[PDB]
Amino acid sequence: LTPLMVNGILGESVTLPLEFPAGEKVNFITWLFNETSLAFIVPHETKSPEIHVTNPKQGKRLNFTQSYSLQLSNLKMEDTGSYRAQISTKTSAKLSSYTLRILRQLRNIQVTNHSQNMTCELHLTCSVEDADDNVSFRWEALGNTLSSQPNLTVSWDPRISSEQDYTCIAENAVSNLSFSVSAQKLCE
Amino acid sequence: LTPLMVNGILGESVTLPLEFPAGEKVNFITWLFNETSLAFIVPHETKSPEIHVTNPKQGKRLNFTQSYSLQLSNLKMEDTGSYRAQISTKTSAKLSSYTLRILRQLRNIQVTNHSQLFQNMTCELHLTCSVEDADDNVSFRWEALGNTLSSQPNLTVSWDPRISSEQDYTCIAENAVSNLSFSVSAQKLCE
Ligand SMILES: [Ca+2]
Repeated sequence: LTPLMVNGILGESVTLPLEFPAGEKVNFITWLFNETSLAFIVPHETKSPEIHVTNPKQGKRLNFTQSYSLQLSNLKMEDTGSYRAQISTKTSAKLSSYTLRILRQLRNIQVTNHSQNMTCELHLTCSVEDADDNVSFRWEALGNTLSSQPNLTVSWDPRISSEQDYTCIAENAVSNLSFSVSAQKLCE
Repeated sequence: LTPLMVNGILGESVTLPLEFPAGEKVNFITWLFNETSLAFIVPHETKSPEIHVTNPKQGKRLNFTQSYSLQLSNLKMEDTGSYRAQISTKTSAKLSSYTLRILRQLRNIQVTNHSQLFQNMTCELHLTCSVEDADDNVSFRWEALGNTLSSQPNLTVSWDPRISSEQDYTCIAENAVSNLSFSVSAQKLCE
């Protein structure tokens, strides 16, 4: 039961949906973050629950649902990490694990070229802003993948090359951008 | 940040002491074990504490001093690992880390004789010391007449009744938490 991978957007909010199977009576629930604890929760049927925030900082931007799912708002980079819900029953203490990732939304996708004759050879590079190591590019023509990197170099002959355009697609877990360029324009 | 290495003996107990306040005041304490939480403690300076244990695995085995120091009794191998105390002040949550290693007592020490079969009065002995199960952590040393003659299992001596006196070669095995000692006599081994 390895960690559920969830993606938060920098600046915005996110919920880690604490769930079951259960069956036995929950006595407590603890929300853990990395080495540390975030929140202690004594659930109650009749009453509101007693909630104890054990981690000052994060805690400012921290709330809980009717079901004790973690709600984290105005997400920061230092928010990334392993979150875990420990449902302390009377004979067991099972863990739900999440991996929270925080990424800026991709913006400003751009394409530049670097160079006649009858046969045209283009050197294309796709760039983006607010990238990370976990961005990923690919160049596509007619639904075919010419390249899986920001760099594409291809030959284009107006009179036998079947495609007429090249399209860069840049995406991460929360962004999907694309720019396309015209051989017939990039080759004079 | 350290953490503080602690040696528990299998089947015995061990506490883990806390350090505060040095200034701030604690609203709660959380004792953590590896991936999980063990206990939430809500102290009352003015009264008694509210101790919600969050991991029942540790049965009657888990306990807390008047000082909210964690104490585990009848330790098992499964207790090995990291314990952290999260002391929640208003403005932060500092951790006292511990790493608890569970060692077993040494049982059954043995000396074995790898000498030559027939002894020629000018007697030469190759002995070697053992413990029931060898661990990287076990340390041997031999002693005779107040002199330490080795710092490993093996011992080579020589002995001649005509000039050397009667004495016992004594192995001593030990690890962090315990020790044993067996002692053969030269007169016996050499005949
Ligand atoms: Ca709420």
